[PDB]
Amino acid sequence: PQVELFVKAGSDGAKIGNCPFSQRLFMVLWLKGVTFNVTTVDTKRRTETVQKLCPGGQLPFLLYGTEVHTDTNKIEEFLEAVLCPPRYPKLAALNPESNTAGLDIFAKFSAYIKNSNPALNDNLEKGLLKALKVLDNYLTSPLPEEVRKFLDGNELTLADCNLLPKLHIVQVVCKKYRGFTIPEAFRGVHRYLSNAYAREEFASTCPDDELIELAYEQVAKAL
Repeated sequence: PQVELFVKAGSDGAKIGNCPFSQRLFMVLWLKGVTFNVTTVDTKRRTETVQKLCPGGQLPFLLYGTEVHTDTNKIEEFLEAVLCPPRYPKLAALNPESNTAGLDIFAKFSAYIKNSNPALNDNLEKGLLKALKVLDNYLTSPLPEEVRKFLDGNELTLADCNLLPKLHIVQVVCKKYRGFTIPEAFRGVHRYLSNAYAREEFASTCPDDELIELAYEQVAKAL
């Protein structure tokens, strides 16, 4: 059953654009081991064929055989279910908590980078740091095997596929527009990212820095 993921086209209208939802799904298909294609979509020049497949224009979406699936949480719940052992690994996390550690980081990041207000900047900065801190604590707090590279153990899971693309954007945009870096004293967070960038599943599905940045340029205002 041919699998095809349709994603955000970058600036030239051809290559892979900035979007943590497309990367997340790219990462899952990769981890699933299935054969699949990725097809970029310029939303300001949509092909005839895409309007037929996906009238609503939602992106990303998944052509599974003849079925169209929209909404990133659904597309992933669908893949995890239908691409399943023995032929394909189960990717879901075993600890419910892996699925929520850090979930708040992105929202605090967005609030922080969109803010033009100099007076609020230290609250927002500090908000982001505490959220990173909670993640750092979940990452160093031993999981129910004890006598670890990623959120839920030593294998990449759905939880990482969701969190990693968002973390990447956070790092890359905060560096560029705010001179902000994740403190080195979050060792748990920094081994996690070192381990993540060492895996091609994550490394190879990252949009280039220059694309991540360009996309947040209108939004990210100086103080």
